[PDB]
Amino acid sequence: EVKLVESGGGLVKPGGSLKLSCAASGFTFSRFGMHWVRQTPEKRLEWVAYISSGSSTIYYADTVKGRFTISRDNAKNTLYLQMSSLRSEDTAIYYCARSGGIERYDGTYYVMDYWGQGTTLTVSSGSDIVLTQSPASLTVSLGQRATISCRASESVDYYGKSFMNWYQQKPGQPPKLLIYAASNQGSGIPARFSGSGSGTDFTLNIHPVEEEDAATYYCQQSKEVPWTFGAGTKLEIKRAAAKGE
Repeated sequence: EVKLVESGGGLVKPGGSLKLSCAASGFTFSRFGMHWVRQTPEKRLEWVAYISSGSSTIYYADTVKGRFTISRDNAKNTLYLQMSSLRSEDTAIYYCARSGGIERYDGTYYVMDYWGQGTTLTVSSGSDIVLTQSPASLTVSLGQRATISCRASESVDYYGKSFMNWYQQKPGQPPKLLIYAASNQGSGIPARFSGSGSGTDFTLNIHPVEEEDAATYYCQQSKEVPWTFGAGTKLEIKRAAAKGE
């Protein structure tokens, strides 16, 4: 089984610098591209940086360009993120995620599949594709239907395939992939989760809901750099009245 362990976070002063590390195990690290993604105290997910297996292709988010540097050491199975000129907007939990390919009859589809537990950073005193997700929260009775919607600012279709993915996150855990390519079931993901849509409009349906489905749900597009996420929907489960004879 694949495992990623991040380290190096802490509380730091504005203007300073820091280096984060991630130790990988359970897979051949040198064959895979890798990402860093952060999550703010308000629970917004923001992609930060990507590095290819041979350190030859590298991408950064606009808000971190010039201040952050991603690197890797394939012999020691470790990924790094160095940060300088730190400011308030950088306070977040930082996660490392693997870029894993799902082989299919029409191509290999790359998605953020396994994520680590994260490491926390706190800074002390002193034409992207936008995804519009709704509702902000909802409460559903056991066995009934949850429905969540996404509108993208431009099409996420690329010759008949839609690059829309859905994630589930429970408190204390990283996000988990549920649905890829708009409507394809992840491995081992139960049939009660289903996704649909195309072009700019997408939906996630959960039915019949179960007690363990209380969580926050996020859409994400992987058609163009930067990878972007919707704002998140918090689902709660309502107790139903007991039935008599």
